[PDB]
Amino acid sequence: GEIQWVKPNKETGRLNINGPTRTKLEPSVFHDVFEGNKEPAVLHSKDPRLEVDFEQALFSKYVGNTLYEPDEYIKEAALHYANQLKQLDIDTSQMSMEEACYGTENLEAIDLHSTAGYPYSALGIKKRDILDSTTRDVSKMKFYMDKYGLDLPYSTYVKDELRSIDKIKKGKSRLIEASSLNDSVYLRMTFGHLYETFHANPGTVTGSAVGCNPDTFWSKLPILLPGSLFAFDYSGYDASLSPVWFRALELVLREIGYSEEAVSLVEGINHTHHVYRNKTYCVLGGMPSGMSGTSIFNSMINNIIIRALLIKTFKGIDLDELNMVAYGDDVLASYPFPIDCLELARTGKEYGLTMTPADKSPCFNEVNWDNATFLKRGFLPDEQFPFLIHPTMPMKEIHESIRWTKDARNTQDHVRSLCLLAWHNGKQEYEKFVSAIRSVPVGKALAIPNYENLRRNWLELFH
RNA sequence: GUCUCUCUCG
RNA sequence: GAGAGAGA
Ligand SMILES: [Zn+2]
Repeated sequence: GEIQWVKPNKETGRLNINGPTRTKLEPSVFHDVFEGNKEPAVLHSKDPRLEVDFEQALFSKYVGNTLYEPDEYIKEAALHYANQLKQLDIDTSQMSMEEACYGTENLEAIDLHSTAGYPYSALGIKKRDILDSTTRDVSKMKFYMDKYGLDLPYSTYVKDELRSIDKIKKGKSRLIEASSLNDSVYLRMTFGHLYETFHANPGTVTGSAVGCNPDTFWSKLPILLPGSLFAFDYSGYDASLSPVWFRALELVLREIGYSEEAVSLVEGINHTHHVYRNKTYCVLGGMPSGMSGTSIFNSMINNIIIRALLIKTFKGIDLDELNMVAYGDDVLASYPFPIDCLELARTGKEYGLTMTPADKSPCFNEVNWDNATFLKRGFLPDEQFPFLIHPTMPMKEIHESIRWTKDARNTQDHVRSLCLLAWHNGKQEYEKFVSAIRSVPVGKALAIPNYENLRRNWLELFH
């Protein structure tokens, strides 16, 4: 992805889009019970902790574009992935506006608390003024679709969240690039049925884990990914995507039967305009972060990428023996023989992709079930039923979370949520966690899940 | 102040 | 109907 131009909003006529510049994050009553280094992300150019120019740090993720047109490898990769999707029998017909707004069994209703985006946000119109759960009204939505149309700019907000000290000094805050309600509705009508298929079928046929619940999904993954594992990290995946990957996605959507009218929406993703503060800017390439379908299309593009990388770097790859699941840029894959990701990464750099080792070291070391991570969780067989796999979240991450709060009124829910993640690390580590929580007065006031009930609730998910 | 999952409360 | 947490 590459910024093509930046203009004042005076010159483009776009409304200003401003988000909060003060963090809601404050130290919690556990701030000194646990160790951690993270602090709230920089939200303002005048943050005293910055050691670089903030806005330049924010937009450095757009590293440029390399390829624009699919080569032979990307074409074969796209066709192989699309052929695989055919068995799912995706409904390529347009989803009704009423389903698209108010939801189906496998597609959540449009959230009425998340932004309506441009221009409704700037004008002061919330979604509750357009959409109504009770009435399932689509009349006003049709009106506003006609009034403001489509290809509206993406509203850019900085995300208020914890970050490591290094990312605070270098201003590497993360951006939400929120699509207008009109484009969301339009994308959900065009692809809502494919979204349903993906949400209902996380696994190695979609090649996607969007919609999975890790508590149950983890036990399927060693069976879905037989053989030798491979995985790696991307640096700035979404923003590094060149236009070739959107051309490749068009190839996939066409081959599984989408109308040219539907396929034509992809160029509106490849080429997007954004408003941040009082400026408009054009981005060519790059996936917007707050678009309807960001995770799914990121995941689909990843399926094309891994296939293309394999057949370009190695001779004799049989793609039918590849198994992979992606959640956006996060990937876990397997193949009958070990795959050298040092070579995959070399090829990836030609495509404009920066790929680093999974274990965060400088060397591409072996990935196996004892060290693999997906969605930030490891894989730990249950000691009693070894076919049941615990998703393990490192206590370090849980420790970072519990030391801060955006509203100490919600301390109980926050601590409970963390306990539901923590117990998978085992009884000893969990009770150590609970003991520390209970070492301060507020901790003695909280209802904390008992390990045995947690484990028994989990086992019952498998019936 | 994006989506997915999970939990909690009327 | 409202709130939170984590992940991407
Ligand atoms: Zn443009």
